[PDB]
Amino acid sequence: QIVPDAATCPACLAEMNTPGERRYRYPFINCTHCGPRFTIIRAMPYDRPFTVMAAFPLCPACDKEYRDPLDRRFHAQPVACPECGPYLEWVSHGEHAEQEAALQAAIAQLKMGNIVAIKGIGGFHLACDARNSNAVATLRARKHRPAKPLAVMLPVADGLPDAARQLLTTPAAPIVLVDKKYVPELCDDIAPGLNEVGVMLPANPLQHLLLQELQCPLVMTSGNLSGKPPAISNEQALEDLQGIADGFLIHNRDIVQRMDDSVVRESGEMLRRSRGYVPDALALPPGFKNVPPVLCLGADLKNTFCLVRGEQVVLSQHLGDLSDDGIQTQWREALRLMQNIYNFTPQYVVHDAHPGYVSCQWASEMNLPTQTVLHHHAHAAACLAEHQWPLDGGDVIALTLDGIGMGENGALWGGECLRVNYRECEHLGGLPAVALPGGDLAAKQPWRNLLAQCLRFVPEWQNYPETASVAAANWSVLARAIERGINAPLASSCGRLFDAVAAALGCAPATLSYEGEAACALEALAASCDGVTHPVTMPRVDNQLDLATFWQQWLNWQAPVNQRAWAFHDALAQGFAALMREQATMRGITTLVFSGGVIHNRLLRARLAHYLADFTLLFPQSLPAGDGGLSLGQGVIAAARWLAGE
Ligand SMILES: Nc1ncnc2c1ncn2[C@@H]1O[C@H](COP(=O)(O)O)[C@@H](O)[C@H]1O
Ligand SMILES: [Mg+2]
Ligand SMILES: [Zn+2]
Ligand SMILES: [Zn+2]
Ligand SMILES: [Zn+2]
Repeated sequence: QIVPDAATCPACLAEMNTPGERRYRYPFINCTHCGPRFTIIRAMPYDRPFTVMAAFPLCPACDKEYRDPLDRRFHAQPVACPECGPYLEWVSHGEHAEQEAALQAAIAQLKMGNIVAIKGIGGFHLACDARNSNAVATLRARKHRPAKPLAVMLPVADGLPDAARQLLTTPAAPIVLVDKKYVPELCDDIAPGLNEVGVMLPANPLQHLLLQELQCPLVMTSGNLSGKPPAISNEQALEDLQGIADGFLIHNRDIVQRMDDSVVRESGEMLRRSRGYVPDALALPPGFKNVPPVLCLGADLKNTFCLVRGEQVVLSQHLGDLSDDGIQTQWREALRLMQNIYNFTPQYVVHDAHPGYVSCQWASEMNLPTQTVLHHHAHAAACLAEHQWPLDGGDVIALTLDGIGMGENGALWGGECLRVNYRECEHLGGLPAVALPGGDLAAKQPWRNLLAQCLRFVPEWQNYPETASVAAANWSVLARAIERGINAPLASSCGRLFDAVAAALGCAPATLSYEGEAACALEALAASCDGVTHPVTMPRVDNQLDLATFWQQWLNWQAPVNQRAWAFHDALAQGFAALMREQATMRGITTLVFSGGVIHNRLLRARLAHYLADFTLLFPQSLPAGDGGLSLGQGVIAAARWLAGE
């Protein structure tokens, strides 16, 4: 079996740390229970000849160990030592070093407050002292990343909650999101405006060596140029990262698969499923058997593909935004190795119903019969599947909350109540559809959504303090284009509604630097409120939420900003709850499903569960609520359609 790449084991950590051992401070030590797996396989099977480690024939000393049955290194494919293995290299503006000398140069740079690019398991990282405000601001400036939170590597898990330390110390060694109150050493530029910080432990030997030496928290963010995939070769690192890093700690062991760090919450919730989980297969739900090989292309953002066959499914690693420059290459190498590993040959392809998608283009190039699944249908089905809902389980009411996904008849959805099973998706109601002014700009400039909401629902909106920056502009040009439907399509988007409220509270920059920035900011503000008595509501009118009443109560309910943000979450949860209750109860349905990237909001989840405690509630947990889980939803719907003989 090939298993995920795994965190350095305590045995290897002790060997690396003991003077006189052959692998004393060898940054490439591993054995049978730890080290890189998926990321070092060129083709099958898992044997030195077909890994990256065929380029390093074992010296006589390591040869003895490979043979020995009692040795912890019986058939450790990588193995090797400082005599025959890869070795570290350092490169920096007319400096070069190697081995221990290279390590020590990197350490000194990090101590000086500089930024170093470090070769990891599934790509490169950019690192600096997370306590040093100038270094972090310098890293942000050079990377053009003014706000998106930075991951941080801690030398030990001391002082973190039990749940976080448990998760951090697993062989997967994910980044775990933790209240930043627990980590006061970090500067404010790590996760500015947010309540959580993603922390991680050293999980390869080079990281261990570094942290033992530095004894402090280090930024440890992806070594990518913005709008580009992480570099996996030395050459690409050195080219992409030359204007960002002050030095490079690299090495001559190739990486053959891109494999980002995984991200989970301390709660257990999966956010990004990569290193340490891939390529583990998942069992399909009861009733799903003898399924033909289907390739599911997933979503254009936060992409994963899925391979469905027999009674199992295997997701790819996080591949990111499919319009990034060079991502198709990484996607295709992932699919090549994944097909090799599972001896998998697709007979069918499933992709999203949106004809504008990149993924949809790639499907047409395949020469297999193709089929289409509605975005939000796939979100709901991926949740049902994670909960092992049987093939013949019966209908649920689903709430699918995200930015924008294409719905029935070309509509733009993102705030929908649906009747769902594995074959059918009936649209029942949800948020009203409201223009996206300036098209793609509406996701980058929250105020555009406040304007759209105000022109639809808010009499005399120019008189409220919270619309002041919009009201003072020449907004009528844009209002005229909205009215005429010029690059102003309607979308029933939960994401855009959060953006309109964050624009009204001033809690995000006027123009965002990352997708969902304003929504995260608004959730972070709300989360600082313990709960408040307030009069804001979102009443049901027929099958839609009455936003005119929401806005009038919300704009006129003065309160500390954190209470205003909490009241929005509570009112939204209560309005969708009333909708889903009406719809489920009058259909004899007892189970509700929640999915879509907005369902990553923990406060909304808490409020929905509070209001809907009279139902069985299904929320995502081990796959992401967002687009990273979409390929699995497409897979089970394709499977169910086939199993029904359609
Ligand atoms: N904490 C949050 N609260 C509300 N909305 C969010 C949150 N995080 C992400 N979103 C929205 O959901 C979208 C991602 O959904 P998806 O495309 O399903 O992965 C983002 O672009 C945001 O518009
Ligand atoms: Mg602490
Ligand atoms: Zn080991
Ligand atoms: Zn050796
Ligand atoms: Zn989505």
